[PDB]
Amino acid sequence: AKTRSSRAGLQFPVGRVHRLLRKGNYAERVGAGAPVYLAAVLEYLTAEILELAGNAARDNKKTRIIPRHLQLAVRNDEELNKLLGRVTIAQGGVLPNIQSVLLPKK
Amino acid sequence: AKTRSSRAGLQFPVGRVHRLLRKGNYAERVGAGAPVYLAAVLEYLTAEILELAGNAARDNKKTRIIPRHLQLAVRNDEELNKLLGRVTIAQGGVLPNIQSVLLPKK
Amino acid sequence: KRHRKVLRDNIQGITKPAIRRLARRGGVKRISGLIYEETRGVLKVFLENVIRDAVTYTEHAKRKTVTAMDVVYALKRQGRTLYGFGG
Amino acid sequence: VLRDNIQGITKPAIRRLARRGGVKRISGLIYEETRGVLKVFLENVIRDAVTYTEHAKRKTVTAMDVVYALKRQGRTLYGFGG
Amino acid sequence: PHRYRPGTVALREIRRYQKSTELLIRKLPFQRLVREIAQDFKTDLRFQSSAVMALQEASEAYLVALFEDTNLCAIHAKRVTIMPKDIQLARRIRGER
Amino acid sequence: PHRYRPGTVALREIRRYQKSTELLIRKLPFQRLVREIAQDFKTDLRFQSSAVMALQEASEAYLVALFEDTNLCAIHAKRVTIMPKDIQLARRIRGER
Amino acid sequence: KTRKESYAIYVYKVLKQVHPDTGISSKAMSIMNSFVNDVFERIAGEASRLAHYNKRSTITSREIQTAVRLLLPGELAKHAVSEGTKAVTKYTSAK
Amino acid sequence: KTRKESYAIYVYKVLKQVHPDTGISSKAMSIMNSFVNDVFERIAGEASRLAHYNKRSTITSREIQTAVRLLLPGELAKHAVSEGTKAVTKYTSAK
DNA sequence: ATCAATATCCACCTGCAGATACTACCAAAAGTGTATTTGGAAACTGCTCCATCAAAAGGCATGTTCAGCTGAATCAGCTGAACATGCCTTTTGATGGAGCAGTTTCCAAATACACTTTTGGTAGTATCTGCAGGTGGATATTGAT
DNA sequence: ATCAATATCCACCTGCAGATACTACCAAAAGTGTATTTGGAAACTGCTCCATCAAAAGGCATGTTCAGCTGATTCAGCTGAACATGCCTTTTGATGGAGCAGTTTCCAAATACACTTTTGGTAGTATCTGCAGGTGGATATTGAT
Ligand SMILES: [Mn+2]
Ligand SMILES: [Mn+2]
Ligand SMILES: [Mn+2]
Ligand SMILES: [Mn+2]
Ligand SMILES: [Mn+2]
Ligand SMILES: [Mn+2]
Ligand SMILES: [Mn+2]
Ligand SMILES: [Mn+2]
Ligand SMILES: [Mn+2]
Ligand SMILES: [Mn+2]
Ligand SMILES: [Mn+2]
Repeated sequence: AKTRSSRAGLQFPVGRVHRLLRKGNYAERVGAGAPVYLAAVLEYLTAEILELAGNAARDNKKTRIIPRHLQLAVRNDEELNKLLGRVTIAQGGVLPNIQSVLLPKK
Repeated sequence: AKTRSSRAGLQFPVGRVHRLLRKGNYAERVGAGAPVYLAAVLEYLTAEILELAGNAARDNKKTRIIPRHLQLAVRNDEELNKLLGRVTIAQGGVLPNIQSVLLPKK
Repeated sequence: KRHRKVLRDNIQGITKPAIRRLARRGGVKRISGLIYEETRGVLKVFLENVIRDAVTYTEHAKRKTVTAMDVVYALKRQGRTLYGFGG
Repeated sequence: VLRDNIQGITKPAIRRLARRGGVKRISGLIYEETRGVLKVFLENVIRDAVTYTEHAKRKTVTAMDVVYALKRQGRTLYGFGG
Repeated sequence: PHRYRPGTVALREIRRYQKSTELLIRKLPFQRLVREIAQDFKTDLRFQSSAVMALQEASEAYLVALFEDTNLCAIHAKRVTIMPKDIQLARRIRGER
Repeated sequence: PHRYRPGTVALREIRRYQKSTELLIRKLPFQRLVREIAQDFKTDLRFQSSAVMALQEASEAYLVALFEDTNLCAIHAKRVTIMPKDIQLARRIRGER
Repeated sequence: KTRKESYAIYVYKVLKQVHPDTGISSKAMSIMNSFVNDVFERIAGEASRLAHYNKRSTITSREIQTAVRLLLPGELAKHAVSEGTKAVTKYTSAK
Repeated sequence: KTRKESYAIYVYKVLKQVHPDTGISSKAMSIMNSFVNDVFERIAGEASRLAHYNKRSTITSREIQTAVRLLLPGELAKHAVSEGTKAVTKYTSAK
């Protein structure tokens, strides 16, 4: 007895995702290949962000990922930024950016 | 045999609305009231726009409602405008509005 | 229950330095005298819209308690989706 | 006399559009900026419509494909079905 | 010989195009561009005639509305002439940039 | 006695606040405001403390973002001081008004 | 061939109740049919999420009502709520 | 004392693969969970609509894929689609 | 360019909250294995409606001229930043209790067929009319003197 | 001011593209009636976490001073608006044929359904660790001169 996750060689819970597609009322029938593709996309996406957030945490000499590191990860990456263009990350703050004309002298 | 539209006192089709709720995957089950209620709400708003679009036709010396009249109806009404805030009405055009500072110095 | 204090003019608890601090995070260098009243004005519209929807979910669920979920869904409705609170 | 397709979106055409938006005076550089903005508008919408077309296994983009593309771009259109 | 002053016809025009609802881009040049952009996404496409109509209506609605915001930004800088930095500002604030 | 010139401490504060992620409004005052407003929709409500926090995180993210847009409108007007006409313009373009 | 359902006839019915001498052109009707579809989906959409959030299997008139209150602005909500409460009554109190 | 599912253990597994020596705070994990639920809901929604638009009563790997292409920008779509195909293929041959 | 105040940097150093570690239990997942129905892919094709193009049509590309708009420059006035000063209001940690939410019980309400009547959509054919353009002439607006 | 050029308003006229009236039709809703299942209100109550209060801890309110920003003023030069029209692109309408959509067919994969095994969540309890917040002290930074 192998989990459907391992049959597809995934960490993300295929069984679980299959279940939530049914309980979520998305269509009359859910195909057996739909939660497999979905569990994959979900895993790809979270690896993408965790890779980036990890780097931010290293660039700050920290060992633990905090919400600030997710914020930096998402906002410094053109595509995550857009995917989450309308999302607020609690306790992420903002990117350092000061407009040119606000700086002193010339 | 008496229709549910007639029972409710409505022009809008309770039967159809009912069917669209089940076949639309909104919930496992749909109560007997909900299609009556929704049908009434839809008829209501149809009437509100038509009321106003009729008036706009009269103002312009015309008997047939065209899209211009629906446009004028909606964007001249604070509330319909908000509900349709992110909607485009094909063949609507815009409200006559010129910024005062653009007007010739009298 | 005996007595419950009357809540009035709490918008002024949003102080001048707090607003200035938010301006700073938003990259702002100089602030006109009248920003503070405008900002309070704007904050109140924002909160009224989110609280109205959240309170609506609360009443719908038949609760006297506004939950984090009530707020998170209110936010989602208005296109201001918030991560990190169960939602 | 050859000519780029985007340039078929002419100055007097852009001028009318601005005019309906209530604009009195227009800098000469606006015409190229407008064409750029239109190109980006259309790319995003057609990208999605086409995606809908392919899914349906058709070779014709339908009014509905476009209507649905517009809906998901937050730019809902009334008058063409659905 | 007769000559209307600058802006006089501009105003006359604003008034005319705000009264009416017709599409203000010529259909064929618009259609070609639609086809050219689509060709990058999928080859040998055909187009329902109303499909192009829809795109035209939406594009013109979009551009007319952006010209309104643009114009507001122009007037915020105490000008009456719209400029690319105004379009830039409007889009940036709309979250398109 | 030593004096920093107008603008200097301000840039020091920009860098300071843009670097941190803590909430900038005092908790209690913000909570009372939430209750006063909620109360006016419906008497006898209670709040999970994380409800109040969720509202605080959303509000502060909204205002910081609005101030940025507001900052851009002022600079477009060739000023460096943000004014109510700037906040109004940013809110109009965003379609909140 | 294949049947194409529209709200046109019921839109026309309501027009006559309200402006009995006023006509509507096609494009106008087409927009009105979009409008009726748009609002159905938004009201049914929100009702749908309401039930889910509350761990419920059923969309009832209570869900439609709250949905209406979330979606419609102030004065539009009030009249809509009452119009729909009136119809549920009229439908109940009738053999 | 009802059970509340999260994606935490799954998120943490994946964290270990990419940065073996980095931990995640629970607030950051809360944000990740919100993120997984968010994206799930958005893809399923696109899929849901998609199927309805084409008169289909079944959501298959083929609807999920279009939804992914509709939802994600450019370079993430390209990769998500690969990762998706690969898993379904590997799954198809593995029973 | 040099000096003196005060912010800033960073690498090192204990308290400790929150993170990570097991141990056991377990209810609900998740799986496995038949029995049974069907969605929609496949394949064939009718007939709209789409791309192409000819002739008919009507908008735009063109270069010149100069009105008035923009951007540069100057500057008086006063608004807003910095800072010192005096002290109120928030933050924090501890506690009875209100209402959330966990479990159980049961009927009003929903589903599920099946069978009967109806209606809304289509389509043929005919008939009908509101109003876009057209004309004609008065009157109002704009610009020249 | 008055005056002439030209746009704009309005009244009336009329062909025709698109609204409307009518009949025939049928498949597909829609409704009615009979047999069954269940979702969720209600009624009880464990037990988390909300409102509430007291003491501790730190940011806010205020006034004074003046640096430098904003808004007002002037002005020259550069830039777009206005300008007539026949070349050439677009519009129109007519016609083959590509492909959308209608129908039929049949099976790979869908649902259902029953017992079997696995597991993710939590609960009671225990030790470990990353870093916040403190410290001093060597390296900028700013603004007076
Ligand atoms: Mn009150
Ligand atoms: Mn079948
Ligand atoms: Mn109690
Ligand atoms: Mn009939
Ligand atoms: Mn006319
Ligand atoms: Mn039950
Ligand atoms: Mn004092
Ligand atoms: Mn000059
Ligand atoms: Mn063929
Ligand atoms: Mn386990
Ligand atoms: Mn530190």
